[PDB]
Amino acid sequence: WKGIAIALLVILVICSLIVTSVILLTPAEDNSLSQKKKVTVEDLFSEDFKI
Amino acid sequence: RRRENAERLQDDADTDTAGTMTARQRVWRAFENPHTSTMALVFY
Repeated sequence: WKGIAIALLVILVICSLIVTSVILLTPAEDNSLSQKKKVTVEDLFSEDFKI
Repeated sequence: RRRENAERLQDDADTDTAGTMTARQRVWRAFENPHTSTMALVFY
């Protein structure tokens, strides 16, 4: 009565691996912070922007 | 006393539950009781 439980364990772990795969697959997130300071008032008169 | 002894007699007719062999309803009853077949228990 234990081997049937082993088959149940293997089918449930197959299902769980499917769940983990879809968890890593469907939400293909990407933050891409690109944290650079916004242009301030003095920037137009900063020497860097002095064309 | 008689209703007591009829109470212990009504369930004495539990014989229809005896020997996926008859129809779709057969496998239905098979997984209704999760000890008849290996599929029933694993599903349960």
